[PDB]
Amino acid sequence: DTSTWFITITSMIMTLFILFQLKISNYSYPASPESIELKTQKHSTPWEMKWTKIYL
Amino acid sequence: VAYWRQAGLSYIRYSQICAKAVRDALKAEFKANAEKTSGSNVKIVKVK
Amino acid sequence: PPLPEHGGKVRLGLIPEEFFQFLYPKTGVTGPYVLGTGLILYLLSKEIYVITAETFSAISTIGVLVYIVKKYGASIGAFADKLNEQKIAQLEEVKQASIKQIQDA
Amino acid sequence: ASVVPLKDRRLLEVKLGELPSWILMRDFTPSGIAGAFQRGYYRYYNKYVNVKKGSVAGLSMVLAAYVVFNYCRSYKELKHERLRKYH
Amino acid sequence: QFQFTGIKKYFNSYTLTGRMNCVLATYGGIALLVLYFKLRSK
Amino acid sequence: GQMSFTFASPTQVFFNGANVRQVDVPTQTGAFGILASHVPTLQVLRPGLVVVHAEDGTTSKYFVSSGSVTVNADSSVQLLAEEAVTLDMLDPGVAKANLEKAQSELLGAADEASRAEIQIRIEANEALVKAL
Amino acid sequence: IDTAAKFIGAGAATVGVAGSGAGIGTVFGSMIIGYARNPSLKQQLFSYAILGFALSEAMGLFCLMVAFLILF
Amino acid sequence: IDTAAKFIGAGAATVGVAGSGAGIGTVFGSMIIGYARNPSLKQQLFSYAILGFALSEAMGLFCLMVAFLILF
Amino acid sequence: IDTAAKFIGAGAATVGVAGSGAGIGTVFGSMIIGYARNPSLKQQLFSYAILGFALSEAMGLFCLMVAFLILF
Amino acid sequence: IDTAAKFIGAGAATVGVAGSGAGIGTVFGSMIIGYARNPSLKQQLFSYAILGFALSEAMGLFCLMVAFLILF
Amino acid sequence: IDTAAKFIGAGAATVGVAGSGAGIGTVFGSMIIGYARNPSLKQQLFSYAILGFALSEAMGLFCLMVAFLILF
Amino acid sequence: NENLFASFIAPTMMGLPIVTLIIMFPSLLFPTPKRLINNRTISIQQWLIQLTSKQMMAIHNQKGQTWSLMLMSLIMFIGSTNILGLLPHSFTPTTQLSMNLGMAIPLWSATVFTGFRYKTKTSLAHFLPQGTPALLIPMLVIIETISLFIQPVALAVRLTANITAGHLLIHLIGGATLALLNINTMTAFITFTILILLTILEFAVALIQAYVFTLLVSLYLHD
Repeated sequence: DTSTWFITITSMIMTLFILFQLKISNYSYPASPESIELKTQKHSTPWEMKWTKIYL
Repeated sequence: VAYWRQAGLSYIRYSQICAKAVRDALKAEFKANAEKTSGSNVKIVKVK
Repeated sequence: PPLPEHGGKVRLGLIPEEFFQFLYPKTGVTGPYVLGTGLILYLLSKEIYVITAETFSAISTIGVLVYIVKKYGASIGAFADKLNEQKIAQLEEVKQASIKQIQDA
Repeated sequence: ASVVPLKDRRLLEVKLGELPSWILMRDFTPSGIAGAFQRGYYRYYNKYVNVKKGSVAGLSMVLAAYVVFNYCRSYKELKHERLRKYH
Repeated sequence: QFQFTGIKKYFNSYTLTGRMNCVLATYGGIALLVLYFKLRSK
Repeated sequence: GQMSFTFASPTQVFFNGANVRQVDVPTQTGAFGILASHVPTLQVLRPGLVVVHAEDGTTSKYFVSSGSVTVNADSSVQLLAEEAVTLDMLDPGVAKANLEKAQSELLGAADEASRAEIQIRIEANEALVKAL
Repeated sequence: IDTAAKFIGAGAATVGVAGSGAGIGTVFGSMIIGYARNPSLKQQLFSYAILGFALSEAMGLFCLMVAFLILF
Repeated sequence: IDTAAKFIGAGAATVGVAGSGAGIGTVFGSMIIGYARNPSLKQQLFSYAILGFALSEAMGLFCLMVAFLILF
Repeated sequence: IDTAAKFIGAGAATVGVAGSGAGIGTVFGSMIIGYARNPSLKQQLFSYAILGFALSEAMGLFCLMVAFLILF
Repeated sequence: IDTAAKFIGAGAATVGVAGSGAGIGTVFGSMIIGYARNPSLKQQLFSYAILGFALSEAMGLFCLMVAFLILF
Repeated sequence: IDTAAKFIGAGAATVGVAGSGAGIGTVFGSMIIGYARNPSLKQQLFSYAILGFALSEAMGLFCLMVAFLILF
Repeated sequence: NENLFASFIAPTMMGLPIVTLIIMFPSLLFPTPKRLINNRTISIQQWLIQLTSKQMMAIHNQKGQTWSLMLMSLIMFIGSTNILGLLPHSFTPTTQLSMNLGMAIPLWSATVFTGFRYKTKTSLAHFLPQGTPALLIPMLVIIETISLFIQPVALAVRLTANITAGHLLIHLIGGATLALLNINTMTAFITFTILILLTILEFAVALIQAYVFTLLVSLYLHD
């Protein structure tokens, strides 16, 4: 109850923070998916500008 | 009381600036109606 | 509150008939039920062994988890909704990607 | 014995909740779309019917296992039983 | 061993300040001493 | 109930004698809601949006600049505003750029009242973006 | 010594149940300053008071069982 | 001898809850005058009523934690 | 007699939280009304209540630490 | 029995720090309601809370130092 | 036995300074919402602040002189 | 003299069985998928993170955002290990005061050594609040430093003391039902008090916001 002596649990808590940093590290953010559509637009526009400079 | 108070301003001088910013955030279509009101035409004549 | 005490008492007249119609479903199992009476003994023998204690708060932490099964039939839409919302973005993206590539050629 | 307990959870996941995607598992993913929840259903009475996309019988079996596993440790302390059986 | 290189880029980033359990070890190890001492004097 | 809501620009008129049960106005010294029998006051406005809730299913999202709200003794209000535009006439893209340029001149203001003029300008563009 | 010990643990517990009277002074009292700004009366305004009135009394009738828990 | 001291140390421990019997009386009386000004209750104004309630009952009930330990 | 006076010794010092037990009700009843008037909570107007809560729940468990150090 | 009064005396003497509990719950909540109406915090608004915090704190730790000096 | 009644009442008196700790909080709290509207600070705001501070002290300090009177 | 309550005298036991199994067990409640579309039970776990990762991100807005990917692991562990224990005979590791003194101090002292490796002067020159008046320099810097070292004790003891305080009212209000072989009308009202109190004891999720957040404020203020 008023328990005692403490040599227990606290060494078994930091092994747990090797688990939770393994699972939650492999998550996906919805926002990152909206960023890859932006750089694809500017690249072909500059490639068309490279084709416009191939005209001009 | 605010920062425009206690520094020597008037509420018209407040209302001129905050309404001018709305006429700058408008598009190209509704810019003529910001040119329409645009009430800077009255001249100032004081005898001294 | 005069109207609210009858509102549970009208539910008391409602739950006694809904328990009666549920008692009619067991009357349809007067002959054909061979499932529960195989396993109703182990919960009658172990309850004759040890299982009584200060754990009437065992049911109330299992009773509240029944009320959330009600809203879980709406959690299928939110869960379902998340999948559909997720699905629309890729569809928009492929179409968007496709038009740009073809017209640049 | 490590490949023995690891092949217990990978059997009690991919059957009764929830059999994921990543093709080489694509039709294995829709195998959970019908689900074995119809197989998991018949234990309670009928009432936990909401298991369609928030699956109760997938989750509520582990938590029913973790209760009766912790009933064993408490049994020594709260004995209380006479020289008989209960009602 | 692969419970390391998944999170090894994370460790030497923040364990420079986060892995200071020595103060926990010293405040733990001293907390061991008073309880063995009170049972010694009973 | 038994209210009167009037909403007029200098050049145009939105509402005349047609009240709908709830008006949300951004006051200079806070904010309020009109409960159609509100205790009457004489307040003046800050830059912020007015969302009049029509009966009519839905709301009406206007955006005033500087005006005057006079709720009076009988249940009737008179909200008059100078630049009362809707949302779709504004562009968000020009409103993002106008903020930090007025913050750049804020340190570069030598006088005490000219700097106070700059503090007026950054407040109006701050309510511009967050309303969008 | 038995009836001596019981009663002065019981009276000194009932002090805490008028410790929640000073809250419903604010709950029932701050309805006044809200009602005068806006008369939307039979809305959630009076009903938010009942969420105040019976939750603050729920700390009032909290300790009163604990006093009778040490009566016996 | 300490049988009474079991009681009054528990009997005095209970009146430390008498703060939070009034402390939630503030946060529900102070919500209706935050609501009658601005009827947007489904926004974060009601969400600050419960977190203010829960953080006050967190300092409410654990004063009764020291009450039972002196008893049991 | 050393044990018995400790039993009432921690009973009087339990109620030191009763100041923080309702002082946390006021400051979380004053951001219900400061977010109602001006919705700008995401700046200083929320971090001035948790900083209000840290420097006021520093004094709730401050006194129960003494009621422990008088017990054992 | 002389040490028996040394323990119960600091039992009620640390109740005086609870007065710096509920008295600090206002002056940190009044910098909420009076900040939104006038954003000038880096001027003497925050500085009259730190004076309002510290000199309200000085009557908190003074009634702590009685409980040390009564015991030793 | 004479030291038994002396060492309780010296702690029993200094709970009287807790109430001064409450009333001193509002005086630096209402001046926050008092000055926030009206920046006329160097005039009689602060002069009414210091008088309000040193008058609540004299209902807290006056018990403290009586508190040391019990010991001697 | 109508309704006489009863009580039962029995020791309330926070025993210590084999813990290192019980700690690992709320890790395997959360799976992680290597797929694009997931399977509608991780997908409402994956959404629940992307809410409260957008509230411990917004305040900081620095290059101290690297720290914040850990702080959402800290919320799921004591978010779970406080919610598992509401079951009939389960055991919570955050009941014992041991590990919480190992959750505060390796995290709290990871904050004061964060600015002391980069700023080295103005981190604890935050002890200087304002445009210094004369009569209260020593009355200040003995106060604002005694309310600094309270913070690790202020952070751990607020968690252990109210979590276990939930468990005793679960037992004692619950145990008074069992020993109520007197008049049977009042048995239901004590039972109805329980099933309200178990709803209040899902503020064990609400008390993890008040552990990660006052760790952010104790990180944002120093850095």
